[PDB]
Amino acid sequence: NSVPGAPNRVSFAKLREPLEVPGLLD
Amino acid sequence: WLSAASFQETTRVLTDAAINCRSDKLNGLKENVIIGKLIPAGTGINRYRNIAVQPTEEARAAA
Amino acid sequence: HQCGLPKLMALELFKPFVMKRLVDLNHAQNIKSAKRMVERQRPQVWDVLEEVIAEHPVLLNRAPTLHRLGIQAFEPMLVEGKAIQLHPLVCEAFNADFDGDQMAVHLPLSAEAQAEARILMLSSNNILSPASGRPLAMPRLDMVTGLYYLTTEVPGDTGEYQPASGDHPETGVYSSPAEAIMAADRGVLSVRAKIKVRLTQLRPPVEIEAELFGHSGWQPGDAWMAETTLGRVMFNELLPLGYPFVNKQMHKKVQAAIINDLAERYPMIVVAQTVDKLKDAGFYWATRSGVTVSMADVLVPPRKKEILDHYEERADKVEKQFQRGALNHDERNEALVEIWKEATDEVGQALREHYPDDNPIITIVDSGATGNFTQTRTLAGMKGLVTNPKGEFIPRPVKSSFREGLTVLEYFINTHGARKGLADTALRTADSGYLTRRLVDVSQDVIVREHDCQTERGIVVELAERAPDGTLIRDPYIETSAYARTLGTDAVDEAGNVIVERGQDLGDPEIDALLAAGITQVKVRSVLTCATSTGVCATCYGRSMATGKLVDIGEAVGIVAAQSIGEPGTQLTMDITGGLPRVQELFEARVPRGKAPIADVTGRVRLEDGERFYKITIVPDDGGEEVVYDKISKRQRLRVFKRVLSDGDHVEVGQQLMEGSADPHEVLRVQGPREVQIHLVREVQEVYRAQGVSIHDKHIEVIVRQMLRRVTIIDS
Amino acid sequence: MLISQRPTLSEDVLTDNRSQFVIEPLEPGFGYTLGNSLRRTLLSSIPGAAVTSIRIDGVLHEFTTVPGVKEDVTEIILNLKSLVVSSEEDEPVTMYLRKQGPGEVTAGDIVPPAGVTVHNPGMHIATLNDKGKLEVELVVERGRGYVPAVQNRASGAEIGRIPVDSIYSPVLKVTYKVDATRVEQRTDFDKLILDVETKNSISPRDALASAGKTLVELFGLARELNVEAEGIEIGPS
Amino acid sequence: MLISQRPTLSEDVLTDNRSQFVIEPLEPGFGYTLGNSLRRTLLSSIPGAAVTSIRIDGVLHEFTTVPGVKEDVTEIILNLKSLVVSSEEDEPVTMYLRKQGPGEVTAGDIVPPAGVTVHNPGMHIATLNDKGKLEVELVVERGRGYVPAVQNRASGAEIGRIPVDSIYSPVLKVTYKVDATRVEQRTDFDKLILDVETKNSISPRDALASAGKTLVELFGLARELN
Amino acid sequence: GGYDTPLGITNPPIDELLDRVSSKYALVIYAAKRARQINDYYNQLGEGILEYVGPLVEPGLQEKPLSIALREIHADLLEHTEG
Amino acid sequence: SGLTHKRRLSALGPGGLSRERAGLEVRDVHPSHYGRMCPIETPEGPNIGLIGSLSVYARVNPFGFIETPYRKVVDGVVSDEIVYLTADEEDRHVVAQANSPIDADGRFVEPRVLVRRKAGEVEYVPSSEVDYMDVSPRQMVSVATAMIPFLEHDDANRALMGANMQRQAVPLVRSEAPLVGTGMELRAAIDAGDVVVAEESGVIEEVSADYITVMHDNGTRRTYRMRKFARSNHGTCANQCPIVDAGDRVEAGQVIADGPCTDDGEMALGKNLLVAIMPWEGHNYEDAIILSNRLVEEDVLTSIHIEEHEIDARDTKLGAEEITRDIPNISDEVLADLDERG
Amino acid sequence: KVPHGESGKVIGIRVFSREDEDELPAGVNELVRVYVAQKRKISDGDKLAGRHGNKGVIGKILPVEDMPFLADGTPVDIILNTHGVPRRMNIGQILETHLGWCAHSGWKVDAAKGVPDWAARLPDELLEAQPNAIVSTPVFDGAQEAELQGLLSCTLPNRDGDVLVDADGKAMLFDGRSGEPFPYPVTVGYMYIMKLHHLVDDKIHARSTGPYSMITQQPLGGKAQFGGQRFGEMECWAMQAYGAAYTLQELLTIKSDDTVGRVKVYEAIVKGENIPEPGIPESFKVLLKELQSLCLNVEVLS
RNA sequence: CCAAAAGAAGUCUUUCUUUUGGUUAACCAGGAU
Ligand SMILES: [Mg+2]
Ligand SMILES: [Zn+2]
Repeated sequence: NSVPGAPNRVSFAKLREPLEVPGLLD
Repeated sequence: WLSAASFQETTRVLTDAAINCRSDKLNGLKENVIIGKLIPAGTGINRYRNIAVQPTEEARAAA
Repeated sequence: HQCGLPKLMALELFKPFVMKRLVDLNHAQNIKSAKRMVERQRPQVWDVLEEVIAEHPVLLNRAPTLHRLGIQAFEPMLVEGKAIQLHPLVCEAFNADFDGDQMAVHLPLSAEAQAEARILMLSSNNILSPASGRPLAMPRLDMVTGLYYLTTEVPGDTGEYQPASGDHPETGVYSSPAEAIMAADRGVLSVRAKIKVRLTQLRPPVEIEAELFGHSGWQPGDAWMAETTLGRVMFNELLPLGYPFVNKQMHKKVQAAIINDLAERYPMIVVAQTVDKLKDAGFYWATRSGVTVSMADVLVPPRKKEILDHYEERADKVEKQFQRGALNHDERNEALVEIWKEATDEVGQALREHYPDDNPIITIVDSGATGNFTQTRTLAGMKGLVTNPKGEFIPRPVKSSFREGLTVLEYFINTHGARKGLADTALRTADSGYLTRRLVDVSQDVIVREHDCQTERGIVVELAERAPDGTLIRDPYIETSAYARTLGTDAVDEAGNVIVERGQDLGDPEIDALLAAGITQVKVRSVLTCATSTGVCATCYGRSMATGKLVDIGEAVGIVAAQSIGEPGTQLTMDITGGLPRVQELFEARVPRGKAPIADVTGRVRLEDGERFYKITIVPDDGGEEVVYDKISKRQRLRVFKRVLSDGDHVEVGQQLMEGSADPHEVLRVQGPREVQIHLVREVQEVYRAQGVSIHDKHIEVIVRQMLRRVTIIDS
Repeated sequence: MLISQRPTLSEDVLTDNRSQFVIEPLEPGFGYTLGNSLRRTLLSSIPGAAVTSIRIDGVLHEFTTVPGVKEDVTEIILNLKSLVVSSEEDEPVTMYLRKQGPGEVTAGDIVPPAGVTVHNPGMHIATLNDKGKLEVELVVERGRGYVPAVQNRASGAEIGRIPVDSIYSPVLKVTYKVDATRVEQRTDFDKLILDVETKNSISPRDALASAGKTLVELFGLARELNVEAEGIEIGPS
Repeated sequence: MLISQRPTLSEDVLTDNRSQFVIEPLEPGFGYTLGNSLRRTLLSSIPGAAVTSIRIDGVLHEFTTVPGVKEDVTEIILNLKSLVVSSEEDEPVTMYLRKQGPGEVTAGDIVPPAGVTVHNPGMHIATLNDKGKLEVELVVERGRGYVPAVQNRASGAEIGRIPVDSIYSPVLKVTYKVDATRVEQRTDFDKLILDVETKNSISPRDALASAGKTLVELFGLARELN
Repeated sequence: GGYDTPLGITNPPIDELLDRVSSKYALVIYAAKRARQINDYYNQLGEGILEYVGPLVEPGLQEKPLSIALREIHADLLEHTEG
Repeated sequence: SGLTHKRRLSALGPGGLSRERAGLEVRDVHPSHYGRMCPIETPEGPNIGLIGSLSVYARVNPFGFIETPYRKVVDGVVSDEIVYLTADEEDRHVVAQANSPIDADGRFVEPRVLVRRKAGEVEYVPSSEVDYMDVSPRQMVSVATAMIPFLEHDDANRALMGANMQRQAVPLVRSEAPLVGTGMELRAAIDAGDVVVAEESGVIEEVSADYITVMHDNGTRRTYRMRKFARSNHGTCANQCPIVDAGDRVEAGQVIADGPCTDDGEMALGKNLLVAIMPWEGHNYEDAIILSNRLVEEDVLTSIHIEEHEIDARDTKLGAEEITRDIPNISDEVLADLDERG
Repeated sequence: KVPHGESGKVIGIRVFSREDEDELPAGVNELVRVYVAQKRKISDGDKLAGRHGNKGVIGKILPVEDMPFLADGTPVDIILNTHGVPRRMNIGQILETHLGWCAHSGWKVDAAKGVPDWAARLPDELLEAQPNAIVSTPVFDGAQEAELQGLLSCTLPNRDGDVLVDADGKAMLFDGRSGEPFPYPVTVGYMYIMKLHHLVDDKIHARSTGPYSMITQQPLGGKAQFGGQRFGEMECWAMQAYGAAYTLQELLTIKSDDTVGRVKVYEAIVKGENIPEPGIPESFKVLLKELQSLCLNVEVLS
């Protein structure tokens, strides 16, 4: 959703996520 | 002492056998397997292991 | 009796045999030429290879080899690929699923080694389990579903039998099963519709044969009219020619009974061929049964919300009572757990009542193919209570089924039990391996060495104790304690002639006759009382559970007993121990964890309920000395036999006072060797029976015999 | 395009009318292609004759029992159903079987018209007691395959006539299996094992030949679209 | 009740590469069997032509890259596996593909010799840039079924030869349906409607002819019992 | 309930063989020793004559000696004496 | 596999317990792991419970204690103030669930909501004592377990296996992203580091299987090289291929080249296959599978493996180890492939 | 030398040298590295798996013609067994299967006169999707059962006005091997399966004769050298239980470490003679020497 | 018991003679059923 060029993959999600996942190698 | 040494506590079994000068008769399944002989069970007993096969006289005459 | 072998593996195992034949057939000049041809894989080697492997057995083995049937000899046949092809009916014996397992292949060389792999270890000669005698080559899973679908009667199906209506004759009567098959192929008849056929090659049942033919029998060729479905005729055409006509729905129990009967009454070759034919039919008809899983087939109970609300009201009332101080924490938890167990049972009952009888899920469950109804309830209706890391129930409980999908907290509280189970499984496999290793070593000098020691000692068997008002109710666990024994005395009842003579196999007919005659106890020969110097005799041990006849004079009964006891570990779920640790401490003859003192003399008992510990004293009827057990911490209960232990109650010489485990050493000192033998055998059998495993008592008798050989010197 | 290894065909006679043909070595996949077609053609493409309907005197409304006869109606019907008869006239012909006095009625008692013949004269049908009389008219026509009972199109035309199922095909039961064969680096070919059982009005070899002819005629329709089309040819026998 | 009306077959052309053949009247129950027999023959035993190997000037194996070509040799080989080519002569033949400068490379750039022809000139193979230069020669051979890549050592070939899996199957998709007429008077029959679709290499008529020619031989095998 | 034709390594039926002897352990040695005798006869056939004879039953086109031994035990053409 | 390897917490090592000495009380899942260590993902063998994986949102504070973010609720109003708490702070307070009925103004629909109490007890508390809420569902699960669709419909035993078996899949020649995923594929692919990401925005100049040239907005040009058929530690392929054209304009952070198991930047470990759920003739009996031959003809599940061999020349006291064609006792037919110097 | 059981093209050669002042470990003058590449297809015994723990080796690979095919002639790619799903409690895969189909064919919810109730909370932009659409269901917030049922009820036709999969999610298949349709509808869909790294090509191994160890003359172990499969302690109890004494003797004497028995049996086999009798294993003599090296006077009497 | 070289015979590629050469272990880690 935030990556500049990404495929459009529609989601069934209902809720909203306040926090974006951190760097996984942090 | 061979079977006991191969089961558990090899050091203690071996040392007490050495002190007692025990002699092993090689009569168990495990000992015969270790020393490479025919186990005294099933087909390896004398009753079956010393069968004498022979053509019947009638078959010899026919052939 | 066949196994598929990849041809590049077979060409390698059989290399010298192929080289010899190549030299023999003038395909090569010297052994070096044949050896180069084989390594180069020339076209003709294959033509020779298939000639060499014909009727040359090969031993297949899968580790761990828990029991005897983990190694079996098969006739090899070349196949395309790199995987060994295994017959589906031996997977139970090897305990081999196909999720990535591997097996090893060994090649016998000498004449004696080849003779043993054809006569002793062949896969089609070992159909019965040596531990209990039950068949191990039965149909299972897909085959059970196929044979359950085939032999089912659906009311009002296509082409059913219709009585005469007064305008046209009867419909649904067929002149032979060939006409029935021709009709079914046209769609006019259903393989599960009741019809009437005229059978001439299937033996009639007992009653019909008696009431129609009399004389001697049907004498194949005589015709009789049978009212059944086409599927049942198709099923019965698989059984031997002389086997009566079985008109029933083939639940797994029915198939097991039929195969047991065939094994008892027919040779091994017939049974092997019959099981192969049943496999083929089950696999053919499983594809047509229409058992698939879709979320539309996973029905949900119509009124789960009502039940859950009704019990939520009770839970709320209990919580409110706790909030007012009416009850403490433990009482609240117990009340909630009871409420939620009741709710779970009610939801399960509603789900069971809702499902139709043709649903794939309840069809798979009900045909005995696989699974139980607890899993169906968890999947469709409701999961229920879950456990803590300690083991106590969470009083929440989990309230959603896996069809609806659990929330985050429910999944989290489920992971506890999941991981507990996995870790238990790992530790259990390790411990079972170690226990089997010790058991095989203690008892390996027990070998059948004679045919009859001609002794008179024996052991009595309970054998269907009398009912209170007067009736003979059979002992439930009689197939594992009285079958496959030889009588040491004669059975006489009400002064009548000897019902059963000394030295009898004591099978089903003899036990039935003894029960009818009206006797309750019989004395049978056992290894615990054998008189032979080294090893047991063949009459004392009795029938061999695998062969079905008297044991041989070279059988290694010790190793078979050890493997029979230790193989059913793994599937033995773990302060009183009650699982695999219980067996380990039983055989090791250690003092039990929660030792329960036993009385040492008869009389009345004086009990003082001290503080932090009880105090028991036994009043000796003789009056010599009083035995006092002081500590007896108050944590344990008081034993109840026949009422809880009441002060002044009379006790037996070996009565257990507290609730717990009596240590084998004291009982041996007080009651003698026979009573400790009985205690050990019963205690070991209890653990296996609870889990649902059948082990005949003679294996445990062998082990116990080996535990009681020595004596301790007190006066040199 | 050549096939490489030509298949064969051999028979293993088991009974007077029962055979077990083996075809090998078929290409890897042609075991099932022609096994089921051959089975269907054998079971439903050989013309034959069978009893279509019967009328028995004294049986108009109640079909439970026949006066003067030991066997009930259904037993008579299914005794006449398994009757091997051969005919040549296309039109449905009528035969009469009639016998009075106690004894046993046998298929050899039937008097067939010109063309109709009975191949199992010694088949038990019924028993008569105490001066009983039996007289039943059969209607025989030649058809193909297995045809269930045809209900009365015109009830008023006949009242005693009762239809019965028709087994026209002389072949009674056929089954097939497929195996693997060959030591030629493949071990994956096919072997088709038919098992044909017929009545005594035909032999299994003749039935198989007729089925093969029918299938050749059928697939000629597909062949004739483009005569000069490349296919797989096995070569001269 | 002997029906003596022999079956007949009629065609209905839905398009160039697809058609439906209706066979009627068939005996009751003999529709599915005949349809499946024809489907099994069509899907497996129809001869065609396919590329057996390729050679690229600059490459030595399949696991390398061509300077200037965006795709690697593996992607190019996977792209060439979608070619549909029909040959008329038994012996292997070679076709050449030469391309210079920037642009797309399509199947229309292959210059077939006499006899062979490419039926989809619009297929994509690779894309080049100013530094690109592609030069590849392909070998086309006739056969049937699926044949895996022949090892380079089995034949006498250099290090530049790239074996390729061959699929000589002109047929693309075959299905069928049956319209059974079960009347109360027991005068029944079937009606087989068989739909065939080929990959533009041969017309469905030519594929059904080959299927019929194979089956006629295989069943005359059993006809000549006497 | 008669059985069908036994196939390959399962022919002759094991029950009929066991009817000849006391136990299967005896049958193993019976068959193995007879197979050794047959193989010795074959090896020595071209060389000087020896006591060993056989086969007493017509062998197949290619049949391993062990199988032949069993086919003789079934036919009741041999005799044995245990130890 | 690598991404999961880097986020692993092992309880065994120098200064820690042993695999054959640890009891069942340390292999269990404590109720303090919620959000700090995944309860599903863990080895199946004898290491079960001793090795785990850090959760998605967790971080480590200076003292080495793992923390999790919680969204604090004030007077029943669910704010957006994220506060990182450790085990003890979470123990003191009351924490609600992420999947709760927020009414578009940060207020729960009903007063009774499942919460977690001090000792991990679960209860229903009126929606006035709640102190915090989870930032989201998918907070207790790790990266591998966040890529299983419909996880709440699977038992834990099978979810554990499914998570452990996603890191054994081999990279295939051609990759295909799933039709039904979970949205975690893109982030995992980008943070794994197996793709090439445009460092600075610009316009593509040259594209080839070997390199990509990007012309930044201010003069500078940057050339990205590609790893073609490179072996990995476990003997698989490590291809990289551009997914941009010679005219496209890229933006900073955009994916510019795929990797081993990616399809346009998203993880693609396998293929979508048309499946039926019937038993068939007993060939799919007891956990076996049946495949079509198409999957072999079309190279759907084909893979490339690479093996490495090494040899070295060493002095030795005798001296002069040599690499050459001149080998004693060797004929010429076995020296045909070797080039002029070995 | 390339070791046992390996092959493939040589794709890369990396040669170092001391001449070009390359940095190497001390005492090394040259270092050569060769890469060999293989392209492996899927074959019987290779291990497959989905994302829900539904693993299993490949039992068979059928030709395209004899596979169950839909009404339009499309064969299925993989077949999974029914009995494993309900017992293991991983019904999630079935749901995925269902959704896979709806993602493959594409759907369009008909909001002609009000959106249906089940699609009340379905995010817009999901009321219609094109074929081969890609969707996502977050791990604990995703598609409900009602939404899946609704989407199954409305889905696009393939080429003509034919809907192959009904509202229940099941389709009528044809028996590709006998031609007759299957009596009941079957559950068809699209599932995402992976190829695990447990291929058969690395698992298969066989040996007749080969290298032997040095201290004890038993064969080696492992596929790289050759080695034999272990005949452990637990497999010896099974042979003793069977009563097979000669098989065990030959396995433990003339197949493992009877130094003269091995060569004699090989010669006897190639010459068609009788297999000779075993002797004494070498490991026993090694044991006697090891005991004597501990100052224990082990002697064998007669 | 294999490989290389030389000599003789024949076959168009096998045999005979002489010379030379010619297998490991233990730890740690990671997986599988
Ligand atoms: Mg397994
Ligand atoms: Zn005794």
